[PDB]
Amino acid sequence: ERRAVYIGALFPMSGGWPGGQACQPAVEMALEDVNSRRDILPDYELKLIHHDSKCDPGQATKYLYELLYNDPIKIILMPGCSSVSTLVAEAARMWNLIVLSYGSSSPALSNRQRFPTFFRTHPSATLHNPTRVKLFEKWGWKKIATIQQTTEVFTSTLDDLEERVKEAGIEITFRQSFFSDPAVPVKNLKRQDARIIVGLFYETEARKVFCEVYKERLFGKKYVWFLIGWYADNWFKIYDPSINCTVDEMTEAVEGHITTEIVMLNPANTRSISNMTSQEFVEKLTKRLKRHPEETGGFQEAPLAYDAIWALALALNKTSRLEDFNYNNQTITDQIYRAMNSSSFEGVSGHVVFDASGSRMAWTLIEQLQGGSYKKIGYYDSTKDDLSWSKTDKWIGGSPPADQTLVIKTFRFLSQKLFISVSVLSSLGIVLAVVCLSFNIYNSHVRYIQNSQPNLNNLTAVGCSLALAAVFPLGLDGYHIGRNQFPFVCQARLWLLGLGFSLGYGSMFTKIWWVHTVFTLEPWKLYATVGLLVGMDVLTLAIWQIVDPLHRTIETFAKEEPDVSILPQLEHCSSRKMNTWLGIFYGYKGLLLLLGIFLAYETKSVSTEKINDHRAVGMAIYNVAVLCLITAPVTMILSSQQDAAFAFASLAIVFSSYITLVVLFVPKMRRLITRG
Amino acid sequence: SPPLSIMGLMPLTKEVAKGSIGRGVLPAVELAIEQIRNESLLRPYFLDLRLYDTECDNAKGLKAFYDAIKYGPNHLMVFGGVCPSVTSIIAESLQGWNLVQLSFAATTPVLADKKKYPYFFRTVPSDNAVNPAILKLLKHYQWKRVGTLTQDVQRFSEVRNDLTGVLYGEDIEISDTESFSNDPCTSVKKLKGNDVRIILGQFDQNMAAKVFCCAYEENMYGSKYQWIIPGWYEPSWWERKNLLAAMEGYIGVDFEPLSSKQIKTISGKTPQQYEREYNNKRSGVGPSKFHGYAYDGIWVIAKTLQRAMETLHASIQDFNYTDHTLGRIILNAMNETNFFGVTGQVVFRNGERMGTIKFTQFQDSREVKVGEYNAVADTLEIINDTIRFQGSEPPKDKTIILEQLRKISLPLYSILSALTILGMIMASAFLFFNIKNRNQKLIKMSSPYMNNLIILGGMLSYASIFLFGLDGSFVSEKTFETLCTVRTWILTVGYTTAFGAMFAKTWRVHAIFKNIKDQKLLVIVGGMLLIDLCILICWQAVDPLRRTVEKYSMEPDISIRPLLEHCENTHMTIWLGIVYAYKGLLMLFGCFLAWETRNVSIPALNDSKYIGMSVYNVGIMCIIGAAVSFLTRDQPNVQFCIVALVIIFCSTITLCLVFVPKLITLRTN
Ligand SMILES: *[C@@H]1O[C@H](CO)[C@@H](O)[C@H](O[C@@H]2O[C@H](CO)[C@@H](O)[C@H](O)[C@H]2NC(C)=O)[C@H]1NC(C)=O
Ligand SMILES: *[C@@H]1O[C@H](CO)[C@@H](O[C@@H]2O[C@H](CO)[C@@H](O)[C@H](O)[C@H]2NC(C)=O)[C@H](O)[C@H]1NC(C)=O
Ligand SMILES: C[C@H](NC[C@H](O)CP(=O)(O)Cc1ccccc1)c1ccc(Cl)c(Cl)c1
Ligand SMILES: *[C@@H]1O[C@H](CO)[C@@H](O)[C@H](O)[C@H]1NC(C)=O
Ligand SMILES: *[C@@H]1O[C@H](CO)[C@@H](O)[C@H](O)[C@H]1NC(C)=O
Ligand SMILES: [Mg+2]
Repeated sequence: ERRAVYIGALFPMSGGWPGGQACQPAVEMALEDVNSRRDILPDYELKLIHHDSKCDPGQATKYLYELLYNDPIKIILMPGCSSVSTLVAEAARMWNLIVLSYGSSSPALSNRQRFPTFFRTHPSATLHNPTRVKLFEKWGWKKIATIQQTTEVFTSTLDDLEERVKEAGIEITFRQSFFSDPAVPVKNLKRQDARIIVGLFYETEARKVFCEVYKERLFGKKYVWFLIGWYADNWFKIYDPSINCTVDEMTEAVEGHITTEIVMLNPANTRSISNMTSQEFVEKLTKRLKRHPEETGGFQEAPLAYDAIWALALALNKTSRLEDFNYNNQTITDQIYRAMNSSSFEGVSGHVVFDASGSRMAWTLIEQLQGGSYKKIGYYDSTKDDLSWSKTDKWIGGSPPADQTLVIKTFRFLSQKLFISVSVLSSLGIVLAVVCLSFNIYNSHVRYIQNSQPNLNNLTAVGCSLALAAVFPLGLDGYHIGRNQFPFVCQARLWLLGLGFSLGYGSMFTKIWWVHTVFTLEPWKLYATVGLLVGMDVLTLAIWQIVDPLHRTIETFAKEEPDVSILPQLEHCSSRKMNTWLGIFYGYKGLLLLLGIFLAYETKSVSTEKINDHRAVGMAIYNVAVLCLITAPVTMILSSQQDAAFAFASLAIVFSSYITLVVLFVPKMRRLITRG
Repeated sequence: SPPLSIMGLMPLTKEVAKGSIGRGVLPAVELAIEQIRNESLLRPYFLDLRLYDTECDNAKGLKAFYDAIKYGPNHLMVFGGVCPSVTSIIAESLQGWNLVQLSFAATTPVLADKKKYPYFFRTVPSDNAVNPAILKLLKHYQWKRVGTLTQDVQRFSEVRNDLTGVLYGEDIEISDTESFSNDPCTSVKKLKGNDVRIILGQFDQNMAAKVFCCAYEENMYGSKYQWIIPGWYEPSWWERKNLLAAMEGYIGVDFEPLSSKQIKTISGKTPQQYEREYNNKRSGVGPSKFHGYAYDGIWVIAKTLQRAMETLHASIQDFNYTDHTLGRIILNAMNETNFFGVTGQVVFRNGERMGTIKFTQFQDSREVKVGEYNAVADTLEIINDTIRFQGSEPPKDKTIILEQLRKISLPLYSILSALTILGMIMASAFLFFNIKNRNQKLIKMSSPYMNNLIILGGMLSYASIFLFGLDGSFVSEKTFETLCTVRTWILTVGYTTAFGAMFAKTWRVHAIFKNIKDQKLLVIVGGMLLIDLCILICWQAVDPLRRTVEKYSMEPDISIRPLLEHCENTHMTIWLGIVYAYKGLLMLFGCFLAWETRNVSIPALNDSKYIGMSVYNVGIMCIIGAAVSFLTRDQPNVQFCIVALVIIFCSTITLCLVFVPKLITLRTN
């Protein structure tokens, strides 16, 4: 005779998950197979008492009373669902019992302060997230978005995902919930232009949200959808009278969407403890059903009912002592806890080992949709950071997109050919200036030249030469300069132009001034008049450079297109509040430049000694004023452009210089050469 | 006699913190049972209540229920259940044993789901009965806008999600909604920014102090803010000064433990007698605010048990739990009960009770009751001379907007319009004096008509000042839109003619000094006038200036936002710049000639020096006027007066310096 040992179980057969249609025969077969062999339990037989629960906690407590207060005496309790396991695990503490569930996948049952005697085989739903993040890392993504139907499982899952992703240098953006209105939450995605998406929900939520998607055009080449895998293939080719979209309209919205999954059957064909192969087990239990294994329920979960009742026997063999078990003593249960806590073996589902919180770890699987059919991509074992790719992925753009459109900044420059000729003409100008200065300084003892002021003419030539030179640093930017030697150019421009202009106009004006004055001429007085104007100009320039220096100022205008956006940036050597300085320096000069013209139009015919060239000076002053007046406003209004603001300011200086130096110096040669 | 048994579930130990609720109500049950026995209402049978502890623990609760089902006698009903974790477990497992339950201390809304809990009745109202009272407190006082603060827990969300559902038919509209978990001050700031004065709070004891402190720090309190929050806290929870100043003026809501009305109830007593009986029955056991509901529960259970025993005789000692008919009988019997009790009249609208809510207000020391709202009648009752406000009117959820124009005040407009007549009379006098001596030699030497033109220009300019002032509700809105054009035309012509003449004369002088007469001057003046005439025609024909309104200020009890009007057009910078530049250049040119010809001159023209001085004065006057115009456009009153003074001096000193010598020379000779 063998001393019996009873256990109690609750199997569902209707509701939201009928997983007892196919999990009762498996456990019966396991029991008979383990009782046959005489190497595990020689003098201890096993037997089972089962009840129905319908996966609701209303019947479960009634049956738990019917099963816990009437003889015989039970040892181990096995609940199926996740809504009637919580209850029994909370309650059994007062009866000193063990519970071993084969179908509950809720992250809340992983605590150890409320559930201290709970073990299970079906892993949790916090086992996709490591895969998800280890896959994000592989493809360089740092901005994610998510949405979730309302339920506890999905909420806890997303919380764990956030905790795991906020610890590897990644950030989340958006979290939108709903119950049955997927219209506004999916419409509010385009408002933020989110592209990488993870979706947690059931099948009907899918068949609805995806029609909403197709309407809102949220798919293409820059959109990736992450989903869950236990949906049944062909879940988009099924009639939906509550849906307006069609089959071909939606089959184009669910193209190329990843999906994870958990694996329960050993993909290999290796033998196990019971000397059985997966193929010798599927058919073996399919020969024991009424309907077909595709129309019944809870078929893919039986291996976890088989591979559980074996752990029990394995851990109970060691202890070997059981005919006297009262619900009060708490030492036998502790022994069994220590035995089950040290489990390691191979079964139809693989290597089963229980972690600290009762749950077990397993390998997970990845897939992808390629033309109305799923095609595997790889596995993953979260225990040894392992992986096994296949090189079978696919993309529309030969590569996967990234989180957001990168913006590249471009720089505009001159033509690089309009500068060379204009910088060359300056050399000819300076050559003419030197030639003329030499021709005027060679002869220095003739009365013809002693009459007309030689020093003033030379000063004018020097001023014009400096002005011509100042043209170089005006075009030098970019290709021929960096971010360090930039300020050295602006100072050059300013200190050359603002010096040469005044150093020429001083003479070219003071001569006519003193002439018209005597017309109403000691040489000493004339020098003071010229020196005064230049002395004043330097004061304004130095006070500007002292209390207001110019360093740089970028200008960011419209961003032109080419998934890359280019925004072009300009580079103005400017300062703060330059408008006032420019207005001041332009008006203070326009005054003189508009007065000298009238003074010259006055003394048109007056004749004097040592004032012979007055007409030539008048013509020179006439040209200069018009050119300067026209050029200054145009240049000020064209600060945006880069080519125009160079022509209208480089031609108007060479023209003036040339027409000036070939007017009051040509007749001298034309005469002194023809008259020896 | 044959007993009738009843099951009881409530905490009894002292380690649990809720044991007080199971110890402060037993006296009432003892009284009720004593009375039921004395009165002899169940002739053969009597009651027998049984006590069982749970410790408010899920496991410790099931074991007691089970032990009772096994050892104890054949029970017929369940009575009690204060903690929501274990009663929500027990309420789903009754259709199998065919029992009925009656809770008097569970205030959770979930138990209203009659799909899972069909055999559950209670008396104490739920926490989702406060909103139909808040509604009729808002309506009475004519309020429309609201600000709701939610805490991130399901206890409070269960009612935050029920509030938004009853306001559908009504007109109230939710303006804002802020949620918080630990940091409420960010939400308090986000609310204060929206400028709301109505707050509907839902939070526990400490977060109340937190939010009050951060609101005081945000200055979200005063005679323009109202507080609404729960009122089931404990006294002295504040256990500084500033806090008490931000708290006063808040309204709390709870349920009425014991009615004040005096009427004969079903036990032959009155709420004021039972209060004394109870307060004298318990000596050491502390007070609990739920006894009025236990007392009524006992009586309702007795009444329904009797009404059911009646129908049974027309067809009770051996009731195995497999009796479906008896359970249905009792259930259908309990749905037909209505009487009067210490708490009010008891009725059951699908389990939930229809009871009385009560408001309360805090006045510098504690909360005092105000109004009682009776659900079964939908009538709200208030007491006067006890409620108070910070102001003398019911605050509203908005701010008043005022639009002052800033127009002139007219203490000085009349003065200036009067002073403007001195110039006109002087000009008329001078014109007549010049017209009288049109034959003498003095008048014949100097220019004949240039002076006349100058005087006409002065008078025309004088009109411009009259035109400047009309604005700010002086004339019809359709007039202001037609005066700017005539104003600018008149002022343009007035400045044109006079200076044209004053410049042509100096031109003739300077020309004679270097090397008909009266005709060429007129011709050049006409040309100068033609330029401005063409310019003005072009402008008045292309895009006239329209009246634009500007609003810029915040002066706070209604807020006032002032408004002003500007006669401008979009493209004003180019027009103004061109006109100003053209007039300035001419003035400078004219001024230079006068200085050059200070001493030199030509005979037959004696007014050279004086005209030069006039030119200088006019130039400086116009420059100052133009500068002042751009600087004081915001302030409209000072600009007007200063510009008027400038115009007067400019156009008067000229004449006073030209004609005066030619007049005293005749007066003396
Ligand atoms: C339960 O009691 C309530 C309160 O009187 C009652 O509303 C339920 O049905 C009332 O039943 C009447 C017929 O007996 C019916 O005419 C009446 O319309 C109905 N009440 C309402 C609001 O419609 C009662 N239900 C039962 C006794 O099963
Ligand atoms: C496990 O099963 C295998 C095959 O199912 C057994 O090896 C077979 O064992 C039988 C023993 O009766 C031999 O007659 C066959 O020759 C074997 N077949 C092959 C292909 O090797 C093995 O003995 C079993 N192990 C046990 C029962 O411990
Ligand atoms: C793999 C997973 N295992 C099932 C859990 O074991 C049941 P659960 O209680 O944990 C959550 C639950 C799920 C559905 C309906 C009610 C409840 C699963 C999930 C859904 C389906 Cl459709 C299938 Cl085939 C398989
Ligand atoms: C069961 O226990 C016995 C004795 O400890 C041992 O010999 C046997 O190998 C065990 N069975 C298994 C399957 O480990
Ligand atoms: C058994 O579980 C305890 C905690 O429950 C743990 O400390 C111990 O390491 C486990 N035993 C083994 C062999 O892992
Ligand atoms: Mg699949």
